Amino acid sequence: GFEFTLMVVGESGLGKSTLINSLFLTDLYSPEYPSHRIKKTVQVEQSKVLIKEGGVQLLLTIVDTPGFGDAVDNSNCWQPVIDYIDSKFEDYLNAESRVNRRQMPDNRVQCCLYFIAPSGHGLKPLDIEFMKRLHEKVNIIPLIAKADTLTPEECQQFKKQIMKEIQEHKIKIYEFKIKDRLPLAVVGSNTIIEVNGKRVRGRQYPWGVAEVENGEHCDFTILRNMLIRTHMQDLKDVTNNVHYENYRSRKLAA
Amino acid sequence: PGFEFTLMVVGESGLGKSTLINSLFLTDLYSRIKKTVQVEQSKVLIKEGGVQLLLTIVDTPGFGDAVDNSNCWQPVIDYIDSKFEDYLNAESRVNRRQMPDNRVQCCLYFIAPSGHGLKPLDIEFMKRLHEKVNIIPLIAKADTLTPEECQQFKKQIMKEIQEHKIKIYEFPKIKDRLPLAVVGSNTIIEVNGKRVRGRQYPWGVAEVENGEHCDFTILRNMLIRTHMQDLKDVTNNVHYENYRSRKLAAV
Ligand SMILES: Nc1nc2c(ncn2[C@@H]2O[C@H](COP(=O)(O)OP(=O)(O)O)[C@@H](O)[C@H]2O)c(=O)[nH]1
Ligand SMILES: Nc1nc2c(ncn2[C@@H]2O[C@H](COP(=O)(O)OP(=O)(O)O)[C@@H](O)[C@H]2O)c(=O)[nH]1
Ligand SMILES: [Mg+2]
Ligand SMILES: [Mg+2]
Repeated sequence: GFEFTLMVVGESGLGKSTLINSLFLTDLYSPEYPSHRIKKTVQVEQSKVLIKEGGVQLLLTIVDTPGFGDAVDNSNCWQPVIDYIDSKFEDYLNAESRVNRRQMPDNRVQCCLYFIAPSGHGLKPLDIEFMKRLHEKVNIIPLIAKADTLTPEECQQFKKQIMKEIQEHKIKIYEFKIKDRLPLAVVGSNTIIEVNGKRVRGRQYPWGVAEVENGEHCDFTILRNMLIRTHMQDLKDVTNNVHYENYRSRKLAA
Repeated sequence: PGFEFTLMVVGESGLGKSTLINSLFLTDLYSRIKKTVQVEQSKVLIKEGGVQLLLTIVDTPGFGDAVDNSNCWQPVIDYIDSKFEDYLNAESRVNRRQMPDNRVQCCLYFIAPSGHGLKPLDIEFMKRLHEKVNIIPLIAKADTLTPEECQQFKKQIMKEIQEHKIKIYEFPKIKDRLPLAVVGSNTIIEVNGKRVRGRQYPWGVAEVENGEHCDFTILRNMLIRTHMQDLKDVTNNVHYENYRSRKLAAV
């Protein structure tokens, strides 16, 4: 087998559930059921996705954070995400410090997808604060959400502006060309529609169909391929040898 | 004689607000530190033939854009109520001949096309301003939504407006398709022989003036055509008078 812990962060309604379902071919999320307005906070939610393909089975933990960025006042909304991540480091540090450390559960967060709203301008203040405060605790993959809302020229200018701001703020996102088109701009959909004679997943508008697996429409295929067993391993290795060790060295030095 | 009108625009940055205003006049008229809502205004004078339309556009840059948006409605309230206060003081003078009218007569509130419902900040703003100004809610960047999603999202929004007893502007016919879902662009693309304004994607063009694609043409006909007067009348006869009564009763 093989295990992996993926965290999802972003405002409500940025296509996060649809993208997760699109990457892993799941139907993991329930509809919004009724009944209005009670102040929102970031709540950590875990799903276990056990995907069996005949022996090569993947055990995937999806850590969602509904409420992030959704209140009128989003002050310190990163803090519950820090608390969850750092608590997993602490659990690991305590487990490996035991005299009899045979068992060893590993729940450290190995990747964080951060969804950027496709405004077409730049990063929001909350985007900068979240990434600047988490980039040394977890592997951040920033994503331009709902990328079918950008024309190609708008998308290109928006990618460039975002990368300009990540550099200006000395933000260290996860690094593996693919770097030429960061951040990845994704479209998600499990809806099948026939475009020409081929059935493909994508989003049906009156004027045409944005295709999830068309590399000229979005970077979904790049992202899915980046999240397979071999590239998951490097995400695990950096979590362990960089983020965990940095946390461990900091706590022990005190 | 001409004609004057004061239009306020409110919403998060990057919702196509400047673009939509440009589209309404077929011309491109626009476009780690904490930022506050500033209220700003500029004038747009349209002179066609012998008649002038003098439009004041009141913008609110910074609205809904910060990490902490607490009380970001207050600078909008302060501005609107101060125009009521100016009008009250001007018509109370013994000599009231010259009579400025800067009261805000319409407020376009742009809703991000999430596909779910209203955000808490949307409820707060509308609930706190709906008796001070004519609010027209607008689904921004409506090419973000499939038709099914758009219909679902409109119905969800209207349920919540009713739930929070919000009173949006009563248009005096296409009342079942609220809120209006708009698309903005002055870019010209040739589609199937006819040249139209729209947004070019690799898979097709969303057309600003095509009514099966969005509700821009409905918004344009309401605002541009002199349904402006009805918005004026409601501003003076209801919003202003409600203000005025409240101020005077406390004397
Ligand atoms: N334009 C666009 N809409 C999307 C995309 N993915 C999902 N949606 C729609 O966005 C709405 C919210 O999607 P959801 O997955 O629940 O987003 P979440 O709240 O962040 O989990 C739904 O109506 C989806 O059909 C996308 O890639 N582009
Ligand atoms: N998808 C979509 N994008 C739009 C629309 N109108 C404008 N945009 C794009 O959204 C980005 C921001 O538009 P802008 O008018 O500056 O929004 P503002 O900040 O609210 O004024 C620009 O790249 C526009 O081209 C629309 O109706 N749909
Ligand atoms: Mg979801
Ligand atoms: Mg603007």
